[PDB]
Order: sequence, then C-alpha cells, then structure tokens
Amino acid sequence: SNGRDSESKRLGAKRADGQFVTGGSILYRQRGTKIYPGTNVGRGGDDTLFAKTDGVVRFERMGRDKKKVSVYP
Amino acid sequence: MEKKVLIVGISQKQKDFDYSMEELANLAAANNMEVVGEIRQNIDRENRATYVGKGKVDEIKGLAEMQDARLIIFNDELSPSQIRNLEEALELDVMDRTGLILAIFANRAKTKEAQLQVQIAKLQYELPRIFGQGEDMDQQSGKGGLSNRGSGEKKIETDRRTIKHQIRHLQKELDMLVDDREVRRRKRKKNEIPVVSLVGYTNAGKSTTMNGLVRAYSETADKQVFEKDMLFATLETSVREIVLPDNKQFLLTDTVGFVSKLPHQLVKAFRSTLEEARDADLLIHVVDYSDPHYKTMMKTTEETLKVVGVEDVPVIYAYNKADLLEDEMYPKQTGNTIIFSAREEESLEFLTEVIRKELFASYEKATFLIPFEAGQVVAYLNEHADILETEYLENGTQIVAEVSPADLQKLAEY
Amino acid sequence: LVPKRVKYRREFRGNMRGRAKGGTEVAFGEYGLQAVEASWITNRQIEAARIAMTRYMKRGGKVWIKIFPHKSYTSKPIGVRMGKGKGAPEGWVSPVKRGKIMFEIAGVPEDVAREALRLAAHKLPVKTKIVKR
RNA sequence: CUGGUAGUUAUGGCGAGAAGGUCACACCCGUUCCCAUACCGAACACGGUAGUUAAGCUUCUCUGCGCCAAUGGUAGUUGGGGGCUUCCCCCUGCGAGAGUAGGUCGCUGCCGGG
RNA sequence: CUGGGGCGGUCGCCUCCUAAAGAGUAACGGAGGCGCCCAAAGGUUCCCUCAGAAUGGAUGGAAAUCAUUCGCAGAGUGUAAAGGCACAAGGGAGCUUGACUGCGAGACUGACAAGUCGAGCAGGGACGAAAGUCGGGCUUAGUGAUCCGGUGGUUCCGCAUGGAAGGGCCAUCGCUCAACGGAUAAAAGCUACCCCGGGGAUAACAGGCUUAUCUCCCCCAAGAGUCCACAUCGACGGGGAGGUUUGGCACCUCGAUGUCGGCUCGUCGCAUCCUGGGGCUGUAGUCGGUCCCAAGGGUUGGGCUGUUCGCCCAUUAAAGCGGCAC
RNA sequence: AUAGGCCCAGGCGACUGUUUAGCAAAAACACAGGUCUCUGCAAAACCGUAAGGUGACGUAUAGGGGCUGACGCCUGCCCGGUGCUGGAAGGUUAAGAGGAGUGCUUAGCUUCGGCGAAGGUACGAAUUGAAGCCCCAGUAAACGGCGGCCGUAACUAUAACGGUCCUAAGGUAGCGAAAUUCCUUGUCGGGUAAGUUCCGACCCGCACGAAAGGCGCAACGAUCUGGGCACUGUCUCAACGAGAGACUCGGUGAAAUUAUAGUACCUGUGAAGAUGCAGGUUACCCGCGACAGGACGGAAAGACCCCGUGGAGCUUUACUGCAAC
RNA sequence: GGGUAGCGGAGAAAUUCCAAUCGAACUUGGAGAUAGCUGGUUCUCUCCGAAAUAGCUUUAGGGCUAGCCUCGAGGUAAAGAGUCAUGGAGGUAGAGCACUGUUUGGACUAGGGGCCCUUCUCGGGUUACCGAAUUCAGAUAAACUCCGAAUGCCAUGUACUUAUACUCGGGAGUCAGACUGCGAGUGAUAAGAUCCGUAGUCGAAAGGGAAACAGCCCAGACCACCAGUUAAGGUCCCCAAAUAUAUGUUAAGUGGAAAAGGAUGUGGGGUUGCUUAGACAACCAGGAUGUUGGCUUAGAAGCAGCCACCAUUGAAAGAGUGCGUAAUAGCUCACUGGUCGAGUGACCCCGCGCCGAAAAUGUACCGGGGCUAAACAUAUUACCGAAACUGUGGAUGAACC
Ligand SMILES: Nc1nc2c(ncn2[C@@H]2O[C@H](COP(=O)(O)OP(=O)(O)NP(=O)(O)O)[C@@H](O)[C@H]2O)c(=O)[nH]1
Ligand SMILES: [K+]
Ligand SMILES: [Mg+2]
Ligand SMILES: [Mg+2]
Ligand SMILES: [Mg+2]
Ligand SMILES: [Mg+2]
Ligand SMILES: [Mg+2]
Ligand SMILES: [Mg+2]
Ligand SMILES: [Mg+2]
Ligand SMILES: [Mg+2]
Ligand SMILES: [Mg+2]
Ligand SMILES: [Mg+2]
Ligand SMILES: [Mg+2]
Ligand SMILES: [Mg+2]
Ligand SMILES: [Mg+2]
Ligand SMILES: [Mg+2]
Ligand SMILES: [Mg+2]
Ligand SMILES: [Mg+2]
Ligand SMILES: [Mg+2]
Ligand SMILES: [Mg+2]
Ligand SMILES: [Mg+2]
Ligand SMILES: [Mg+2]
Ligand SMILES: [Mg+2]
Ligand SMILES: [Mg+2]
Ligand SMILES: [Mg+2]
Ligand SMILES: [Mg+2]
Ligand SMILES: [Mg+2]
Ligand SMILES: [Mg+2]
Ligand SMILES: [Mg+2]
Ligand SMILES: [Mg+2]
Ligand SMILES: [Mg+2]
Ligand SMILES: [Mg+2]
Ligand SMILES: [Mg+2]
Ligand SMILES: [Mg+2]
Ligand SMILES: [Mg+2]
Ligand SMILES: [Mg+2]
Ligand SMILES: [Mg+2]
Ligand SMILES: [Mg+2]
Ligand SMILES: [Mg+2]
Ligand SMILES: [Mg+2]
Ligand SMILES: [Mg+2]
Ligand SMILES: [Mg+2]
Ligand SMILES: [Mg+2]
Ligand SMILES: [Mg+2]
Ligand SMILES: [Mg+2]
Ligand SMILES: [Mg+2]
Ligand SMILES: [Mg+2]
Ligand SMILES: [Mg+2]
Ligand SMILES: [Mg+2]
Ligand SMILES: [Mg+2]
Ligand SMILES: [Mg+2]
Ligand SMILES: [Mg+2]
Ligand SMILES: [Mg+2]
Ligand SMILES: [Mg+2]
Ligand SMILES: [Mg+2]
Repeated sequence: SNGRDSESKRLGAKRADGQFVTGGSILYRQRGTKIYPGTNVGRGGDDTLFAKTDGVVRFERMGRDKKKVSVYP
Repeated sequence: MEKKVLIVGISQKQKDFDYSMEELANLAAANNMEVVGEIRQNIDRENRATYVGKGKVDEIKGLAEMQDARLIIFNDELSPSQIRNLEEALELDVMDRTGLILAIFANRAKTKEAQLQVQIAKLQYELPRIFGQGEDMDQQSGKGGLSNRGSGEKKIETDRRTIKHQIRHLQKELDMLVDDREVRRRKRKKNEIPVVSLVGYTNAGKSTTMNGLVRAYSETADKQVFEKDMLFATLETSVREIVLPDNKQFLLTDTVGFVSKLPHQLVKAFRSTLEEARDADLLIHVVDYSDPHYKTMMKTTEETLKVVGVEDVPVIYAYNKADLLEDEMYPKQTGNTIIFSAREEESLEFLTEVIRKELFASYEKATFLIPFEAGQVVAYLNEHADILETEYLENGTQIVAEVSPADLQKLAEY
Repeated sequence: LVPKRVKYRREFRGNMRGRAKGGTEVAFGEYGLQAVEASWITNRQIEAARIAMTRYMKRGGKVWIKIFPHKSYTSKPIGVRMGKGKGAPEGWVSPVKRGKIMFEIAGVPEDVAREALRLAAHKLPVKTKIVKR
C-alpha cells in the first residue's frame, strides 16, 4: 500500500559564497524563504533566489534566526 | 476495553436450550468479550452448510453491523465448511463454543502439563479447519499436476507434516509428563491412604470446600488453593492431607471443573487430571443449589464423568451455597444428598462427619496393655488412633481405642 | 507495558552503540539493576522481572521500571517468502544501552533488595550489575 | 540635555522599584471645517493647550525571568590499527550538546531644538 | 514488474522518512496526497492580528456573542506533507482584471522529449499622492506527445491563367491513450494431444548457507509433589548445542544430479530401547523412577492403511532415536 | 499326451460386438429400444464454384439431425433469462428512389461595396424504402434453473401440516458415506486373533436426483471390489537336479563410449557433494572370474518449471474478417 | 480388382488411421523463411584499456541516449588533481527536551465515578476507583529539535606541489556483477540473503601469506641472472630463518570453536577485623543453677508448636547450635581458663585459566609431526621471506632537449 514518492527537486545552493555570478544566476532553490533576498538579489515566484546584476555572492546573517544572500559587484 | 461479540444458538431438540445460551454468554464474559446480540433460531436439525438457515445468516449480518460486533460465536462445534460458508456470507470472523473454551483454558493455564493438554486440543480442533484450506491452497496455482521427478504430494503432509506430526510430538511429550505422576502417586498408593476427590460444575465451590477443610483439619494450614468467582478457576489437581481431631487421616483432592458441551478433544486431556478421582475411595459431587439450573448441571456432570471413566465409586451429592437461600437450613443430610455452605465452619464439621462414616467403617474398638518400658507404643496410639479412655496401672498403661485392622496386627501382643 | 497509541505502527530496529544518554544513576530508589552490556528488553521480560522482584518483597517497598518498551518489532510467519512489504507488529521492546539502570527499589533492607534484584536479573537477556545511590 | 531617524545575533528583551517634565514628547479639552467608525471623535483626521507627570516617554538602580558565555572534561568523529563483531578497544587530528566560572539592565552614527 | 511463475498488489504526478548535515540515491521499504479549486481564494492601495485560558455577565448549557486582563503563534494559510509566513505569505475594506500582448541577458534541472526561475526592454494598462508593485494564487501536485479530425482568423500557397477545391501559418477544441514516453482506428481464453529455441539467469528433488521454527541440553525458581522448590516435575522469563522438522535464500546441476514406499545389503553417531557397572530416590521388601558411565552384541511375526507414520493382534530381554543424495 | 478350478457377496455396463496398429479393451464406443426435431419430394440433410450426385431408383410406417440407451417401475415443478417457433405492424436502419435548398463558378447588372440569371459542377433536406432488433405469445426427453422466515408438529417423517416474505419456480418420485462424503478411519453391528478396505442398519447429499435419465434388475464380462474352499517354493527358507548361456580351447568377430591419463583411502578445501587441490593414511608389477558404490557413469541440446513481443491445435458473448443463408 | 486425398479423406469416436511420419501426411518450391536465442568465428607483437550504471522502452538475459574506453584534431590565465589558508551552503553523529509524539514516579486542586448519604445524589464528607489540567523530578524518537560536530560539498587565493582538463570528430564495448570493510533499509540487528550508499579487491591481476581457498592480508609480472634488500607472514622438524634476549603469566594441550550461569583454580593489587599481655586450628577441663521458665498438649523436660528469652554463682555457659528420646536419659556445639608458639579471618578490583561442551565413513575444531613452550603478555633485536624495490645486461612506448 506504499511504494510512492515524487521526483527530487534538486533544491539548495547553486552558487557558492565568494563566487562571481552573471545577472539572472539562480543562487538558491527552496520552498519558502529558508534564505531571503539580499541586495541585488530577487525572489522568483517559486522562492528561487537569483542575481539581479553580475557580482560576487555573499551569504550573510540578517538577524539572529534568519539568513540572506547578496550579490556585490 | 473488552471487544464486542455476538452469540448464535440452535435448539436441536435440546432439553434446556435456554441455559446452554446463558452459559455460552457467561463463557464469553470469561474470555473478556462483550455480548451485544443473542440470535436464537428454533429448527429441528442444524443446516450442514451454514449451521443456521441461510435466511438467518443475513439476519445475523444485519444485527452484527447495527450492534457493531467484530466476530460471531456459535453454540455448537461448527464443521470446517460450515465455518468457511459463514466467513464469506457474514464477512466477519467466527468462533464456535469449542474454540471459545480452548481460548479460556489457554489463558487460565499456568502449568506445563496443562499448557500441553490445551495445545493438543487447539491443534486437534484447528487441524481440520486448516486441512480443507491447505488442500485448496495451490490446487489452482500448482506445478501442472507434477509431471516431474520432484515426487511426493502437495495434497497430503502440507498439513500432516506441518500439524499432526507436532500433535504426535506434543502427545509423546504429555505421555512423558503423566508417567511422572505415577512416581508422585507412588508413596500414597504404597501407604494405602484413602482419597476423597471433589468434582462438580465450575463455580460449584469445591476449591472453597477444600480451603475450608485445610483451615480446619491440616497440620500445615498455611496452604489454601486458588478460589474466585470466574469460570475454570482451577485447572490442575491438588492433594491435601486432612487429619481429623480424632487422628483419622485421608487425602482431599480438588480437580478441574466441568461445563456443558465440553470439546471431545479437551475430554481426552481431562482423563489424565481425573486419574485421582477414578482411583478415589470416596467421590464428593458439589452442586450450586442456589442456581436455578442445578439438576441440569448435575446430570451434565455425571454424563462427563462416565466419558472420563469414573465408575462404581461411592458418590456423595453435596448441595452447596445454601446461605444464598433463606428457606433451606444450612447443615442437612438425606442419604447421598447433603445441604451445606462452604463459607461456614458448621457445614464442614458436618461434611467431615459424613466422610468419617464412609471411609473409616473398619475402625473398631479394642483394649491394649502397654508396659512403661515400651512408651513409644502409647505415642503410636495417641497419633494413629482415637483414644476413648486412658487407664493407668502399676504393671503398665492400659488404653482402649478405635484402631484399624492394620493396627490390630501390629499391637496384637497387647 | 504497551504504548497507548503510536504515531507510526512500524519502526526501524535502530542500533545500541554508546553508553545510555540518560538514566545511568539511581534517582528514585536505594538500589538499582544497571545493564553492563546492550540488549533489547521485550515487555514480556520486563513483566517477568517485575513480578520476580515484587513477589520476593511481599507488597513491601517500591519498584521503579526505568525503561519502557517504546519500539514495536514485526515478524514474518513461517512459510512466507521475503518481500510483499514489512511484517505485522509482534511485540514491544526497550533498546537498553550499557549503563542504563533498568529497575530501582527502595523501602526494604539491603539483603532483600540485593536478593530481589538477582531474581529479577535472571529473567533478563543482559549482563547486569546491582548498584546503590 | 531632550525630540526625530538609522545601524548592530536580546550583553540591546521582559519583569520589578525609583526619580523627572513648556525644553520638546505625551496624555489630556473640543467635533465648526477636510476626514473618520462594517456602531463608537476609541482609533483615524482636524482645531485647541485649561489640566498633569498618573501612564507612554527619557534617565538611574536591580540578575527574579530570559539572553550571551569561556577553560577543562566527556560524546561523536576524518585518517590509521586491533579485537572476544547486538558491539567494543588503541593511536593521531578535529571536537560538541549539556553543565559550570563568568558577562549583561546595551553599544554606535547623523539631524534638529537645549 | 514479481526473492520462480500464478493469484493478489502495483504502473503517471506531488510531500515526507529511508538518504549516511550539498545535489543524487534502491527494495512487492515506512507514511500520506493528486487527476482540482477560486471572478476572488487573483492585482493594488490602505488598515489590522490570531488560538486558548482566567474572571464577570439574561434565554446561555463545559462550549454561541460582549468586556477586561495574560497570551511568538500554542491560530490561520482553499486542498497532503514538507519548507515558509505576525515588515506577515494570516484578517478586513476601496478601486480593479497584470489570471496583460510581443519578448527575454542569464541561470537551474535534465540521456532525449520535456520541465523550472528570470532581471530587463517595448506596447498598452490596474492600483497608488508618489515610491513602486502587478505577466494569477505562501511555495512545490491538478496532467497526456505525435498522427488524424473539428471550429475561428489570415498583407501565405493556389498544379496553364482568374477563381475555387484543398493545403500552410496563428488560436483553440475533440480518446482513463491511467499499462499515464501513449505497439493498432479496432484485441479474450484452454492445451494433460502438444512442438521449437533457450535457462540452473528461474521453480519442483538432493546438496549448500542460515537456524526463526524444530529436537535435545541447560539457567533462574514461582509453583506442583500428603510436609517438602530441586526423589520426580517446573510456570513467567533467560542461555546454548544439534542440523533429523516446518521454513528462508537461489550458490552447483535444466547439451537430465530421473523417481515416494517396500525388497536386498548394510555401515556410522549416541541424545541408550535391552543386556553390564554405578550415584540419588517419595531406596523397608518386591516392582519401579531418575541421573552418570557404557555403542560389545542384540533389538519381531502378523491384521488394517499405497501409506512413511499410525492404529490394532500376538510376542520379546528389548521391540531405541538419528545420519549415510529423506 | 491332450480336455473347466469352484463358490458367496457387491459396483459398473443389459446383452454378442467396437476401441487408443506400437504403454489404456474399460465403466469408454456401438447396440436393440425410447424421445425430440427437421423433412410434401427438384424433400430435408450432405458433397461440389457449377453441372452432376448421394438421400433413393426411396416418399412421413420414409429419410436427416440431436439426446438417451435392453427390460421393469417411473420421468415431478419452472417459459422469468437464452435458443427455437409463431404473431403483431408501432419504433429504429441500408442500398435504391426523391431533389427543397446551399456552396463554387459567370453573361451580365456594378451607386462605391457587392448583387447575380442560365448552364455546368460539388454537396444535399423533407418524404419513400425490407429483413433483423425492440415488443407479445408458445415451447424444457430445448439451453438451462428448481428459496427463506415464524409457529403448531408432545411422537413420526433428516425434507411433513399451518401462517407469512420473495421467486420463473422453489429439487417431486426414488435413492444416498456412493465410480459422488469436506468434518470423517462418521456411529453401532457383522465378518478377522487383529479390518482406513468389504457388507448391513442408524445418522447422512445445504437435495445425489429423474432421457448430459432416476431407481431396480435374471442373463452376460480376459471389467472392478471384498470373502471362502481347493491347491501350492508365493512365503517361513531355502535345497538338489536337467538344458541353454556363462568358463576353457579352436574358428569368426561387432557396438554404444572416449580431452590426455602412471586413474587409492580419509578428513578438509573449492562453483558450497574431488581419482586428480591440501594435510594425512595406505599401497610391489601384470592379469582372470565375479559384484555394481563412484566416475554427479552411457543414452536423449529436460517432457516438469520459467522465458521468447517462438509455434501449433482447440474454445468463446476477445478483435477483425470470410463462406453460407 | 476397385473408390474416397490433406483448407482433404476415413472413423461402433481413440486425436483414431491415411505406406515404421499425423492436434493436421509426403515431396519439391517460396527458401539462405524468421530466430532480441544457443553454439561457432582461423596469424603475431606493440600502445592504451572499460562496464556490469541512469533514464525511457509490450521493457526487464533486447534496445536506444547518457556515463565509463580508444583514436584524431582543436583551442586553451591551464581551465584538471592534491594540500594549506579564507569564506560559505547544509541539520547527519552526538546531544537535548524549547515544540510534536511515546512515557515513569511524586505533589497539587478540578471534577466525574466508588463509598456513606438529612438529598430530588440539587448539595456534603470521605476517597487512592478512574481523572484532564498543573507543576516537581526522571526517561524516549527514522518520519521531534532550543542545539549541533567530524567528514564530505561549493567557492576564492597574489600560496606550495602535481599533470591533467575541456571542445569537436571517427570507432567501441558495457546495461547478469561478486565478495570484504564501513553506514542504512528489508530480514529474525539470520543467510555465501536482498537492496542502496561508500571505499577496496576480484571481474580484467600473475607473485608472497592465509594448509588447500576469485573477492581477506602484503604487493602490481617488459625479458634474462646460481646477485642484493625489504612487505605481509614467519624462524623446533616437515620448511628458508631465533630451540633469540629480558621480565612475568598459564597446567587448561587453554593456546588450537561455543553462552547464560556455576565454582575452596592460580597470580597480582587494595581495603580491613583479631594477634607473643598468645590469636586461628587441634588437644585438656568446664559448659552449671533457678528449672521439667510459662502456656499448649497424652507427652513436650534447651531442642513438635506458640510467647517470653530474665537473673544467678564468675572462668562462663543460649530459658540453648545441631543430632537423640514416645517423654526422659544420653552424646555435641556456642561461650570461656589451660596447654602449644606464629600468623589467622572477612570483603572488593584486575590478569590468565576451569565446568557448562553430544552426531553420524576415519584421528578430524593447531596443515601434520610435535610443543609445557615451540603457549600468552609487555619490551627488545637479528634473520628468513614476493615476479615489491635495487643491482647488472637487454627489448620497447611516450614526452621533452
Ligand atoms: N455465598 C457462597 N459463596 C460461595 C460458596 N462456595 C463458594 N462460593 C464462592 O464461589 C466461588 C466459586 O467457587 P470455587 O470453589 O472458587 O470454584 P470451583 O468450585 O473450584 N470451580 P472451578 O475450580 O472449576 O473454577 C468461590 O471463590 C467463592 O467466592 C458458598 O457456599 N456460599
Ligand atoms: K541476565
Ligand atoms: Mg527518490
Ligand atoms: Mg505561481
Ligand atoms: Mg477451583
Ligand atoms: Mg512470487
Ligand atoms: Mg526465492
Ligand atoms: Mg541530501
Ligand atoms: Mg490555378
Ligand atoms: Mg510507460
Ligand atoms: Mg484425459
Ligand atoms: Mg525443448
Ligand atoms: Mg542459481
Ligand atoms: Mg532474472
Ligand atoms: Mg532445496
Ligand atoms: Mg548435488
Ligand atoms: Mg542474487
Ligand atoms: Mg552432460
Ligand atoms: Mg552417553
Ligand atoms: Mg502393510
Ligand atoms: Mg533416498
Ligand atoms: Mg458391455
Ligand atoms: Mg496400445
Ligand atoms: Mg493392451
Ligand atoms: Mg442434385
Ligand atoms: Mg449414454
Ligand atoms: Mg437410438
Ligand atoms: Mg420472429
Ligand atoms: Mg467396524
Ligand atoms: Mg486395497
Ligand atoms: Mg425432467
Ligand atoms: Mg436432463
Ligand atoms: Mg445411463
Ligand atoms: Mg465381449
Ligand atoms: Mg576364442
Ligand atoms: Mg594428496
Ligand atoms: Mg551386470
Ligand atoms: Mg548421465
Ligand atoms: Mg535444453
Ligand atoms: Mg482426449
Ligand atoms: Mg503410420
Ligand atoms: Mg521470401
Ligand atoms: Mg535457415
Ligand atoms: Mg595500463
Ligand atoms: Mg541519535
Ligand atoms: Mg534525528
Ligand atoms: Mg549476494
Ligand atoms: Mg558495500
Ligand atoms: Mg565477464
Ligand atoms: Mg592474485
Ligand atoms: Mg600456496
Ligand atoms: Mg579464473
Ligand atoms: Mg635480509
Ligand atoms: Mg630450517
Ligand atoms: Mg617490478
């Protein structure tokens, strides 16, 4: 009566902290905001975080319990 | 939370069918199952396909959903097919009276000898109900009727080597454990000590009568048998030395109880327990007089005893639980008939007297003259005979008593 | 001893590596029966050991059962090939890791405690040590 | 000195106690006008400043709650070896969680009034 | 597909655990969902905070609504589960249709087919004072290709030419094709009358591993045994040995390891049925019981059952239990 | 020398016949008899594309087909379903007939836009159009099917009689542990020292069951089952003798099989069962007569089992077809 | 002598017969049918060298694309590999109880149900019969998390080593895997089981060791050598090397299978009571008196059983430690002076051993012999030991001068 399961959705980080990315590069795939959009980063309709401009990826803390990813040129 | 069951009965011209149903309900309480429904159908001969008429099989299925009963209990032992036909028709689990008793024993049973007896029953009961399933199993999906070297049959020994071989092992094991009883009997038998065996219906009060006579008339009165208001409280024979205040000595033995429509497989096991009763010098049949169906209980008991092999044994029909009635007096006798209350001491003091009339008849009065030099013989008479008077002379001691013929050979010189 | 209900009817056997994380010091009674090596203690073994302790004390003093059988285990009947999904739940076990005080007793003298616990220990599939507070 | 407005994982929070007030801030008085209530000038909005530090507000004290937190030891563990292999032990590196010593009633920037 | 095959179950998609702190990861492993819904349950502006408990109050009851205090979420979030969410992604109200057209640097995911995210540009809008947000919904299921048909549109083609027929292109609709990458528009059984090609890749026999089960031996000792745990037994539990059972596995053999019982012939083990020696005994004696040593020899004629086995008759000192391809 | 063994009791089949050449001789087939049905003569049925035939040089007391199977006693209830037969003339449906209209085209007419006769052409509505099916009746020795519940039955009827519910109708007569019986080696008796077989009473099929016949039944059987007498090397338990072979000699002289072989045993090991590997233990070289434990001996690319988008034969309310009607 | 012929005949019916063929005859042809199946496929050396996986598949022992091999070519801040440093994502091990579930024992009140009840069980008084909260203490988790490693992963560097990487083409094979270690599932925390992950070896690897023994330990064979050094494993003999050195242990052939449990084995520690003003063992007296303590009982007189268990003489003796008696008598202990002249008695921990320990052809659970070390522990050093590495000579591929 079991035997079922969906395809795995290859979620999680797609570029590293300190890595140069082009504009539009997906940084993080996630359900909801495990990580929040930082500066020069946007949240897609499925919570995908992406670089709005070229630059270096930086994962920072944004207040005790939360976390964010920025892109600094 | 005791589960919900439903009980089904069929009067095959049975004398008191009403009781047999009440009893089966009492049994269902004992196994810890809550009787929600009572289905009675009054046919002459039972339907060899579905025990009940195929019409009722729907009338049950209807009441089993309205009351929400997980399984249904049938007052007679059901044939294998008789069961399968109901399993399908009802869509519910089914348990006949035999399987319901076999469950109660299996719980109640706390000695190896007992556990094996009941394992042998359950297996002998179930073996058939698996046979028809074990033969039907893989007749559809088989090895194309075995045109091969494999050899042997999947028809026979699928069951007969799974069950029936272990029934042979379990009987061989039970025989070994009942041959060990002859070695425990050995000393009593050799000492020719008279045995007063209690029988009767469950709850009759016989394990209580025993406890009574052990309080009053045992050198070690620390040891009482298990007594409780449940069906089949006792399942293993006890033997207790009873020494009367006069110094007469017998053994009092308390057995398994009986109950109407006792499975013909359990009956084979019982024979081993009632081994002491069949070899008894006296037989005390205890009936619950307070209950309405006591003439019904008593006859059902005797019919069982005949099957067990209790023949030509002096019987005493003690009627018990007199206190529950207001009309009847406590201690009374009318030949084999004796009315008494197992709770009360006066009752026992009276039952004791009735035993002393049946066993120690050969005990007669005799005079002895024992010199002072052989005091040991005075002690023997103080311990193994009832002294009426104790006279003292200058030459020796002169003592007149009730002694046995065995003592009238030993003390003959006196 | 049985969980009144369970989130999941079937459950991994798990493992018994390491010293028990808690319940390694007698905390309620005077004397305790400490597991020296790891083992599954079934509920049938806990009951056996409990009655054996209790009968010998004669309704005297207290008995704490410090382990509870939280974990079901399943079995396959004889004559059933492997596969066709996990077998039906059979019973209940407490995975006892080494150093876990399984029973504790107070309100009887040392000798009776020490005797009660050796009778209990003989019903358990694990090497035991009697320890006091 | 106080109003505004930021930054900083609560060492910043909560709770308790106390003091202060046209220099703002506040409550407070009113519903004529703009504007309000799925009813209500409570709120929102607008017009006042008689009244008051009582509350919020600001400053000061406190470790009751939280929060932060070593060292040491232990668990675990990469790699390398052993056993008596439900598991256990040794060597090398890394090293928690809990608990404890202790820390904390914030720190930092700009702008206006004083 | 399948711990042989059949029967049963399953077949596509989503969430979790298994999954070993990136991603991925199997089993007829453990749990649940889906084949939609919503004109607002979508967009935007503005405003807001839930559950529960305590306490007091008419019908009012434990629990309706009202008021106060305490309440980081113990609520809610259309719908499983996970990840999120109180600057709310949760709750109100006003206006709306961005549930827009053309696209799209660049990424993720993927054998392919497909799938996913996307700043930004243009057209023309919604809301907003503006900033700005808006290419459906907190996120992740709600689907199905091609071929062939149908309808709508069209500065495309139109078989000499003008048309037309018909085709193309754009948009959209019609099969549980669900065995869900869909053999066809259209598909059930028996074979013991069978045949060919193959396989020890895979079952039935025997062997092997395993030893749950089985047999035997033990530990503890509540009980039984006339008193009496241990003469003889021994529950609840616990620990082993053996490899005769019931099983598990599929490792040798399918270019054949060809058969149950009986007959003939035995041989071996000892966990001993008899006979020999001994300890204990509930060993007075007789007749027994039990354990230790002991494998030298011995260990049956019939009736019934195909029957191993069993039951029975009649014997015997005894009518042992196992192994050796049962 | 050559010439029946017999008897008692069952099952099945009436009987004599027939059959799987070469593993089945039977209880199977046939049979006389029975019944159903078709068939009016260029008969039906059958073979053949047809002609021509068989049927039959027959003619309903005859011919074909189905089922049953001498004889005796019997063969119950059900026509709702399926088939068959008949009826009725509504509904639906084909080709064919019919041709209202509508596209396309164009001689013109064009107020720009569009209209547009005639002819041609592509379609085409109503109406018309049979059998079958749908509907109604019959028919069971057609295919088939033949229940419950509640009381009184004092008995006794396993299955009556009286109420009810449902059904097309509720399994009648007879028979019943059977060539049929799961509980079951059913229970009691007989027969035996001992009887799961056998025979006979009770209980028993959820009712086995009446022409895929039910129940009887003399005669018959290389039929099956049980018992008895005779008789015996069947056996207790084997002995002796004869011939043929075997063996020796002379003559003649194959075969299957075969990687090469100087080819022990034990215990182990190993693709998990070793003459050949290890460690041991035994063992002088070559033959002859014998015996079969092993060489997983020989024989036959396993018949079982699975697999193969391999066959073949058979079935049907699988799909698609075809003859025939 | 004739007739019926294979999409057919014939059949007292069996799938029965139709030329030793019949569920559809024989023969020739279509025809070299087709065969995702089995078998087979022939000279040599050199260089490299897999896979047994994913996805989809009327697919599962077939195939296709990808992955992994090879050949060629290209470009190429070398983009690959390792380590260091730095940054980061991520919730496993462990742990924890803040949440969710599972759970033990107190304490605390609500209540209801037992229990009594002037009562309408409206209200009291009790409860340990349940009870839902509540706190205190204590547990537990694959699908709990206030926490949280080691590793692994992604990056960056102006770091040090190393030598691959990528792109495009030509050619493949593979899609049965096996075992071992570690982490999981399924199973019984069985399997030489099954299914993943991860590493290795086998596969496709010869050599040495493990008696023999694909998958274990050591280690990679280009060829030759009657050279050398080492690895695992060894050094009494088979059999090359120690009858090696030092200090201990074991008596079981333990070593050279096997547990619960059992025990006066033996070595070492560590606490501790008595002790030359005499212990402990034995031997020499004494071991009395009230008194047969009372009750109980026929009898119970230390000693069936119940209840008390005081004093006394001094050296001290229980209202008695075992036997004994019918009860008595009798023998014995405890408990004391005497003799004798050194140790003696409890408890805990560790090492190594013992029992528990029965299978089938033959010793048969060290390969054998045999071993009391030739066993074990700790420490040491020599040697033997491979096709490893080195030496010498030779052959050969690639790259670079
Ligand atoms: N009032 C009353 N109760 C009695 C009497 N005798 C017995 N009982 C009760 O009935 C119960 C049942 O009797 P009991 O002796 O235990 O059962 P039994 O007769 O041994 N039957 P079994 O052993 O088969 O169970 C007793 O436990 C006791 O409570 C009596 O004379 N009067
Ligand atoms: K134990
Ligand atoms: Mg997955
Ligand atoms: Mg969306
Ligand atoms: Mg009783
Ligand atoms: Mg299967
Ligand atoms: Mg299998
Ligand atoms: Mg992961
Ligand atoms: Mg044209
Ligand atoms: Mg598919
Ligand atoms: Mg047949
Ligand atoms: Mg074949
Ligand atoms: Mg195999
Ligand atoms: Mg396979
Ligand atoms: Mg097998
Ligand atoms: Mg074999
Ligand atoms: Mg396998
Ligand atoms: Mg062969
Ligand atoms: Mg022996
Ligand atoms: Mg026989
Ligand atoms: Mg055999
Ligand atoms: Mg005949
Ligand atoms: Mg023949
Ligand atoms: Mg024949
Ligand atoms: Mg004609
Ligand atoms: Mg017939
Ligand atoms: Mg006829
Ligand atoms: Mg008609
Ligand atoms: Mg008989
Ligand atoms: Mg026979
Ligand atoms: Mg009829
Ligand atoms: Mg008929
Ligand atoms: Mg007939
Ligand atoms: Mg004949
Ligand atoms: Mg010759
Ligand atoms: Mg050899
Ligand atoms: Mg021969
Ligand atoms: Mg052969
Ligand atoms: Mg073959
Ligand atoms: Mg046939
Ligand atoms: Mg022929
Ligand atoms: Mg061709
Ligand atoms: Mg060919
Ligand atoms: Mg190479
Ligand atoms: Mg953990
Ligand atoms: Mg976890
Ligand atoms: Mg394997
Ligand atoms: Mg692995
Ligand atoms: Mg290979
Ligand atoms: Mg090798
Ligand atoms: Mg070797
Ligand atoms: Mg090889
Ligand atoms: Mg050297
Ligand atoms: Mg040497
Ligand atoms: Mg080399």
